[PDB]
Amino acid sequence: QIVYKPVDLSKVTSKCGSLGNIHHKPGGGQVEVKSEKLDFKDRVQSKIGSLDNITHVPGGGNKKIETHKLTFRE
Amino acid sequence: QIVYKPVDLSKVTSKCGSLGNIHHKPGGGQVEVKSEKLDFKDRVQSKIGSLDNITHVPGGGNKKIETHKLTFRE
Amino acid sequence: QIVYKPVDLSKVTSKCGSLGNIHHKPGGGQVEVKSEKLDFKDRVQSKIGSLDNITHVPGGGNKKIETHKLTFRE
Amino acid sequence: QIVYKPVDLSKVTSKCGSLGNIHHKPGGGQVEVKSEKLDFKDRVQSKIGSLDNITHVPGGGNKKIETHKLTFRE
Amino acid sequence: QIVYKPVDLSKVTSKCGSLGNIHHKPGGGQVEVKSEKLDFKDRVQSKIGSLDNITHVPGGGNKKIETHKLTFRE
Amino acid sequence: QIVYKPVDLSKVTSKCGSLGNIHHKPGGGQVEVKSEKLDFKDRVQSKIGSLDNITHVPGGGNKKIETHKLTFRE
Repeated sequence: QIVYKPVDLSKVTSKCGSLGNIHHKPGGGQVEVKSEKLDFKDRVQSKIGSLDNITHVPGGGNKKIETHKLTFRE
Repeated sequence: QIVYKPVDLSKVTSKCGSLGNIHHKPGGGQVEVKSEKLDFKDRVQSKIGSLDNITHVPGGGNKKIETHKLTFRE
Repeated sequence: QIVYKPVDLSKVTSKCGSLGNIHHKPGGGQVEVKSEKLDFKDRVQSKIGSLDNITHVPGGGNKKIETHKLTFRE
Repeated sequence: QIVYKPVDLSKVTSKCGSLGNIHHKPGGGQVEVKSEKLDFKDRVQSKIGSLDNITHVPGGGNKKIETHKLTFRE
Repeated sequence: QIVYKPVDLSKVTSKCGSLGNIHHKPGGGQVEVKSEKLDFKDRVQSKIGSLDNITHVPGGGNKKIETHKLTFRE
Repeated sequence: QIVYKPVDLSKVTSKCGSLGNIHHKPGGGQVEVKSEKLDFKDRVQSKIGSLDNITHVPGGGNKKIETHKLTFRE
């Protein structure tokens, strides 16, 4: 006889009274990338020559990440 | 006999009273990328030569990610 | 006997009282990408030479992602 | 007797065998000017809040600036 | 008797065999000017809040600036 | 008797075999100017809050600046 029975009552929470004056003012920039040959093979994630500006202001940014297994000889 | 019964009553939650004055003002930029040959093979994610501006302001940005398995060889 | 019966009553939720004054003002930009030959094969995602502006302001951006398996000799 | 007789045989000259490969690539920009009240009076030259790009490529840009007076009790 | 007779036989000159490969690539930028009340009066030259890019490539940029007076009380 | 008779045989010159590979690549920047009240009066030259890029490549940049006077009280 085999049993898998985790029991979860968990809480992942936030309370913000007001999320206010966020100012993002990037002053430009210069990016130069040089290469000859690019090979990418199998599951590569690649980012070349970028001038990216991100403002990310979630009213709550909460992550719950879980993984569960019951495995017989994987 | 085999049993799989994870039990979940969990909460991933937010409360924001007001989400307000987000200003995003990128000042331009310059990007120059050089190459000759690109090969990409199998599951590649690729980003070359970019000037991307993102504003992301969700009233709640909460993420729950789960994975469950009951496996006899994989 | 084999049984798979995970039980989920879980909540992924938000409340934002007001979602307000988002200002996005990109100041232009310059992007120059050079290459000669591109090969892309099997499940590739590619983004080459871009000047992209995204405003994303969901009143709730909550994400729940699940995967389940009951697997016999994959 | 009064005699004003200046003599000019002078030369202001150039040769360029060729005037060639000139690249101007401004990467954008952001300008913000704030004020309430403007009182420009008498012979004012003014520029406010500008993002100007000039390419100026004269095959000869030679300047002679000259000025003569014969003046009795100005 | 008064005799004003300056004599000019002078030269202001150039030779360039070629005037070639010139790149101007400004990477953007951010300018913020704040004020309340501006009172420019009498012969003012003014520039406020500028992001200006100039390329100036004359095949000859030779300047002669001259000035003559014969004055009996200014 | 008065005799004003300067004589000028002068030369201001240049020779360049070629005027070649010139790169100007400003990497952006940030300028913030704050003030309340501005009172420019009489012959002012003024610059406030500037992010200016100049490339200046004259095939010859030669200046002659001259001044002649015969004056009975200026």
